[PDB]
Amino acid sequence: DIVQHMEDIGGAPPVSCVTNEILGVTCAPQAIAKATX
Amino acid sequence: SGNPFQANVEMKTFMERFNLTHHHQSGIYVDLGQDKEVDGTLYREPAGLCPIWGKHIELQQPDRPPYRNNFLEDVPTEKEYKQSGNPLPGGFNLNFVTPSGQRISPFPMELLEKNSNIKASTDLGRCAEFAFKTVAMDKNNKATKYRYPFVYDSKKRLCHILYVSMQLMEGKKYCSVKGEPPDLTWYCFKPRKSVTENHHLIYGSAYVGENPDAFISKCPNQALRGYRFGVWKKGRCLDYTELTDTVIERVESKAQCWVKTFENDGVASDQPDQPHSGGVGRNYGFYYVDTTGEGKCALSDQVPDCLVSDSAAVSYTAAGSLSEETPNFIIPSNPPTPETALQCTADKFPDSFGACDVQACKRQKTSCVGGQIQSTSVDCTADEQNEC
Ligand SMILES: *[C@@H]1O[C@H](CO)[C@@H](O)[C@H](O)[C@H]1NC(C)=O
Repeated sequence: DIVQHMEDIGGAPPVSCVTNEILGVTCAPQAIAKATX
Repeated sequence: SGNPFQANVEMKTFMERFNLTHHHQSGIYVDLGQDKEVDGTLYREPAGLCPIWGKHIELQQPDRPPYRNNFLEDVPTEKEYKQSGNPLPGGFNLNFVTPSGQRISPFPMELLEKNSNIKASTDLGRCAEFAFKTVAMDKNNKATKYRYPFVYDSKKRLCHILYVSMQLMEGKKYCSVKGEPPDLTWYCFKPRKSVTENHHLIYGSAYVGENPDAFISKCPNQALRGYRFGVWKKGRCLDYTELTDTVIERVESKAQCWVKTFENDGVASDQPDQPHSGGVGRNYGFYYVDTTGEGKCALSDQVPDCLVSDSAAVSYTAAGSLSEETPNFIIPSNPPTPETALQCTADKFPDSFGACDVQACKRQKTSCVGGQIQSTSVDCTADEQNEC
């Protein structure tokens, strides 16, 4: 289906936050377009 | 045998920087070499250990505002996509911020060079290390082991983390080219290197930052002037033009050859089915002027284990830059050049000739010219020619 196809070409997890050792936790300040994830 | 390019530790170490299956170990054109679990789903992850010089992702958005066709633009907000309509506007850049509004990306090299956590010795290494030191959080806000790829902009001195790890999107059932078909959510995109544009961009997996000084001695970062890559067979160095599966094309410039080592249809790639190339592919090539004065490009999948001297040639790889000289942003704050590894002195490095290869009627000659090792195939002696 579309989820398997997107995953096979590198489609990334639906993530709202990342942690970086310099900045700490960092998050989207507004909802990211859904289709992007 | 008696391959001069395998003759001693230092020479072997030097030639090993060209083996993209050894250190890089993943796809080049598309790098998706690893799989990582986030929230119970497995995702593909860029994994290669070498930076890919000049690599950028070219987008096919409509040619109009608000579309900039630039992968380094922030990923689109849901409100932006509502305003643009299809396809998705914006680019691949991670737009996240700390609570006070500091952006993770792009991040200024000027801050990385004065930070105690950042240990890398070069600016490229510091960008790569910043990427390595960034991990996705899952739906429970726990760190995972999934890491986004990065692009270093060495012109602006900015470190980008890409929220989009996809590198190739194609097929009219999934993506539009310049807004056609207009119903599709995604625009098409693909990796590119260009004869003129974006040489200052360097794309890599976050895993380039895992051991962030390693790429300096283990990756073929720069083009190699003055030599054609070859393989050692029947007692002599055969450059790619002597190999059957070699692809040879006329080109108008050396730069076009560099672009072909990355763009040709056999380059190591992990793109679908989830292939893991492991860095195996037609990743190697050289520009040369043939005996009749035509500029040509020879491309091969054979990892080089010797070199043929040719002052008008330049050997490239899919990973490395067009540049033939070490740029300032990869010189440690504190690894021998080709000139150093290939150095000789005439009175310490006598001419040697190997045995006639009677199939080609040629023999190896290894000598010192201009303080540098020469390696060529020359005619056999008169008696030897009897045996041909
Ligand atoms: C390239 O590296 C691969 C794996 O490390 C190795 O098996 C192969 O021998 C190397 N090729 C050389 C040195 O020509």
